[PDB]
Amino acid sequence: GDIRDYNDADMARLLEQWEKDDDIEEGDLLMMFVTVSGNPTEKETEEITSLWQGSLFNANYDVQRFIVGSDRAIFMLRDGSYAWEIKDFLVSQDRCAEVTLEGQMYPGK
Repeated sequence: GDIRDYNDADMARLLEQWEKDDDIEEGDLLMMFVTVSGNPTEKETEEITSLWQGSLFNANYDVQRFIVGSDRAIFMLRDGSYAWEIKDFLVSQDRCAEVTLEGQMYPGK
């Protein structure tokens, strides 16, 4: 055990907002968790996510990214067309990033 506390609690609270916004859009009251470092050293996630920003937001993708807990960087996709494309980019890396979807995953049933 270590850091998972922010994962469970803080991701729940963070995504709950996105849920409620999507609900507000529903008119009544894909996203990815990427384990990159697995190490609390924010510096790693800083460098790497910096690259990811300069890459993804350069080709203009309907996505947003939050860097909390160097274990996992979170990426919310409003468009899932390039989902496996961004994922591919993350796994295409030297150290390779570990990608998992929010809630449920279509692969790995």
